[PDB]
Amino acid sequence: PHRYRPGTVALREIRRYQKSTELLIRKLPFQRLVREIAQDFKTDLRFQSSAVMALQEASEAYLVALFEDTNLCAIHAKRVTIMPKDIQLARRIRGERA
Amino acid sequence: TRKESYAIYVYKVLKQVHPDTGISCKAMSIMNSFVNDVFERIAGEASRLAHYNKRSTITSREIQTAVRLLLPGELAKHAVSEGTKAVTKYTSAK
Amino acid sequence: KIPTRFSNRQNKTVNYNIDYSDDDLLESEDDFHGIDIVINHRLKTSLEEGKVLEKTVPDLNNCKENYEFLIKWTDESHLHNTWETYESIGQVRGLKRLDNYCKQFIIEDQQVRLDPYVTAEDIEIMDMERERRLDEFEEFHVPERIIDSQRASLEDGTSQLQYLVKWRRLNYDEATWENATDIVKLAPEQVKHFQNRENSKILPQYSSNYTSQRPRFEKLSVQPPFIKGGELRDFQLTGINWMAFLWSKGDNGILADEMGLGKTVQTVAFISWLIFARRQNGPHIIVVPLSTMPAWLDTFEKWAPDLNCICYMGNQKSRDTIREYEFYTNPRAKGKKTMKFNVLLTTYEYILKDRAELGSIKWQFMAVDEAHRLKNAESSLYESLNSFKVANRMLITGTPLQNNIKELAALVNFLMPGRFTIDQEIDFENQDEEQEEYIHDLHRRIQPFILRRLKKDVEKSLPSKTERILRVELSDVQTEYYKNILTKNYSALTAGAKGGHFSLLNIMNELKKASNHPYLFDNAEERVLQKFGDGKMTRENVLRGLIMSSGKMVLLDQLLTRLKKDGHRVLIFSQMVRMLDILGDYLSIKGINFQRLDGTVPSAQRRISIDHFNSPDSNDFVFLLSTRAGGLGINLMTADTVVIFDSDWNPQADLQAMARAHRIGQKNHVMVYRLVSKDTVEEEVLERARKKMILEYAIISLGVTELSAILKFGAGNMFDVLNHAEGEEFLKQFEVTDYKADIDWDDIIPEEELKKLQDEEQKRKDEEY
Amino acid sequence: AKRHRKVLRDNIQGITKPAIRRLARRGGVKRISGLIYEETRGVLKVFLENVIRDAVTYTEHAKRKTVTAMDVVYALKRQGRTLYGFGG
Repeated sequence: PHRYRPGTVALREIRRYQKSTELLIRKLPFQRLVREIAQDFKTDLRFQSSAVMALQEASEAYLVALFEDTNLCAIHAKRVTIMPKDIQLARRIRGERA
Repeated sequence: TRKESYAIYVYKVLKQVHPDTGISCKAMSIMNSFVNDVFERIAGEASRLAHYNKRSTITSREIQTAVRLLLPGELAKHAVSEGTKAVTKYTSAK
Repeated sequence: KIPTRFSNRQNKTVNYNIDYSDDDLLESEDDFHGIDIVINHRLKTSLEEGKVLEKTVPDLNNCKENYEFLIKWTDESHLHNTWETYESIGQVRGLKRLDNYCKQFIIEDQQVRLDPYVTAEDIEIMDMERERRLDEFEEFHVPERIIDSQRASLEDGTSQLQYLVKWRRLNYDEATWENATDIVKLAPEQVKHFQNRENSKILPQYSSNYTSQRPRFEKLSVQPPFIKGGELRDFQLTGINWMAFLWSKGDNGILADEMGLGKTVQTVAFISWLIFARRQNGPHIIVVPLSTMPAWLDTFEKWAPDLNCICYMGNQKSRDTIREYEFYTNPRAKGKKTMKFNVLLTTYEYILKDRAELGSIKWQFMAVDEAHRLKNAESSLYESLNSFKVANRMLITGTPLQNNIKELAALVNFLMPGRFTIDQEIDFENQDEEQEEYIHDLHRRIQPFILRRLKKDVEKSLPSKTERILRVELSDVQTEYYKNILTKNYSALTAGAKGGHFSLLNIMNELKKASNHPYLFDNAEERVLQKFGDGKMTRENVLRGLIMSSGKMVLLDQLLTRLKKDGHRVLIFSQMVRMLDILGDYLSIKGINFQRLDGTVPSAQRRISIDHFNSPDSNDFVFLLSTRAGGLGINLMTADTVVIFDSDWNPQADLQAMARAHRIGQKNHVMVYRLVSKDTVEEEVLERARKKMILEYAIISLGVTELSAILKFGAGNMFDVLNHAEGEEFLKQFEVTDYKADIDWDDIIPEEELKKLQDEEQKRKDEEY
Repeated sequence: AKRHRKVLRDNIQGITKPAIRRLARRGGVKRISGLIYEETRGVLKVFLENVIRDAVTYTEHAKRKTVTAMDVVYALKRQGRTLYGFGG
């Protein structure tokens, strides 16, 4: 049985997804999440498709930058695995948390 | 409906710098957004500069100072050049 | 040419090539026989030791040496399936497939065999679907078509003849190279069909070159000899003569016969007449729905066995196999490739998926079944099929007009692009002579291009079908929900709901939901339970709350009790599957053997439920249906009564809904009851449905093969009662029959039903579970 | 009990674990702990409520019921997260 060591597939996915440009979250679950979040502010909200796409592109941009700073936090703590405390430290230093 | 944009001017600047290169519609939307954003930034900084100096007019000095404030480093230094001779050429004509 | 502008900024050069190679990452990277399908198991591995130790449960290690499994291996032909054992395998690929098979199949098998809480219905349905799985797997042994033959050299076996074999219910991706000896010893009819197809006398390259020089067609009163089939009827021969006369004039057409008349038989006989008599044996394309696909394949295999009819479904590899092994007589060449097949069957999905691989084929004939799907000119199927280079097209449908004249305009633009034009609609408020002249012009314009045969003009044994419109009042909950929606009351519509998320987008859909049942809205059952049944919900007041909540289904309860006293079976059609869930729960607490059908049910369970309903020993009484599911391929021969709970916007869906029980040869009078709510938003839905029926009786029914009277009937407004017994005939089934229930709280749930429910609740409380 | 609620509340679970893994792969993350996904769902939800609340405010000022893309661009620019490619 052919197997790969743990990590080279991860490097292959890092090289693959840093070359690509499409969105990594599916359209309908993100649209459902947007509509659920929006119905807590105003009832009976319609949505343009480009509004959902702009919200999506902003969301993947924010999460990719957050994961970059999370990886920097994990590397600074002499680790290769990211932890929730790395996300908390990144948001704390960035100023979003506190 | 006549919707104004910076499409033809960005296209002819592109034909100046790359005569055999095309461009997509999303890239033109991004270029239009860039030009509008930089115009808004420079005009707002020039408006603030005129307000702080108790001046009621925006001149090329205010735009030059706003370009020096906003554009980082050498990008300012050429652009301050690139504006100035254009103004000089305008002074040679009107 | 050269750039006229340059940058004076002395920034460093940047390589922008984001392309990468994983050849440096090959240090941990790389630098066909195994278990595929387990089919059947037997309780004796090698020999039967005895009948002892039949109790308890066996584990995985006990089942390792006690059972032998029927294995189809990887890249095999379903004929080398072997009865293997765990120690007889060793370690091959796909062993955990057999592990999952053996493990969980033996777990629920011994679980249902050792459970005392097992009814007879559950064991007979699981045994019947097990038998269906068994003979479905056994059907893969039978070959269906031989594609290609070759001479191959084995291990010192000199030269051997090897056949490409396709099996019965499988596709072209799994087509196998097999020995010739067992193929000719199993089914030599397919083999001799293959040699008949090899040196066939009919090819697309031998077709005629009729360029506006087609001969005149003489009428035939006898069945042609090249169409053997079974027996061809008189109206089928009339349709054959009509299509032949339309082809002789170089004109396209629509076969608008009713469903059940055998339009497939008519078009296979027309294809055989075009191939044999007129020598037009070129490439023909037939586009059919996927659900009706075997009903065309067996018709081709029976009525025209000498035709080279080929099939087009599957994944990319199956379609590649069909494209490169069977389309071309000489696929090894590089220039012009002649066609090897005669008729190609496909569906709409592979028309849109393979536009490029099918548009560059000089087709001679197109036959599109279920042409109402082509009713929209802007749908992608319309531009996909309109771009095909086909000389002659034909549309097979049951409903030519569905909603407006624009659908027929799209159909005649697909048929004749430019000769027919329609620029005006039909207004019932005009009532002028110019509109009647336009109607008569449309009557005389498409008269020879439409052939429609009714179910009453032929096969004079059909019982009549009567549709009764029943208008019933609303409950207090329905009335307060209707006034809350119509006079929007978000604070009042929230009330006791904890979430408070009421969506009033699509007002009319919420009005229809309120007219159907108040329990469709969220947090609505709790108010009724705490206001009338005091919140105890103890197995008896919930059914009474279901009864009093909706004003529609008290009449449905009376109808189901009345038809339970009689010997009839009832279908209930609905537009929403949540309302079907409401009726399913109502029958679950009520305790009636019911079956359900909607879009969420897969086709295997659809076949299971249809065979369970249509059995002569069926204990099912009521069958719930979603209206727009399944197409025309569903048979409800045992059904007698049809209840339309919710009307449809397109009434052709309602006609095909009530035509499920009103099929050809029905032995009982079909009775249709339509449940309509009084003074609600469904009244204009019925008005639009009656207007579409008026338009259908005007244009379509009077131009098959007093206009002012039906125009004034359509211009007007339509706005011993449940007995199962019964120009001017078209005016019937349009009156509104008002029903007065006046049922209060204590009239429902009588003494016998409440006593049975209390006894069942006491038995459930005593036995816990 | 075939009947249930029509509305769905677990749409934060629609942002699946492979989607968050793909986002971390684009961010350059090699190894991901099992508690990352809940934290990522939380921070995505907080970001989405902020942007959606500002966009709904921009919509309600214009006396509209639909949320256009231009309102989303306004809401993102007001938070210092300017987005190019949707007008403006």
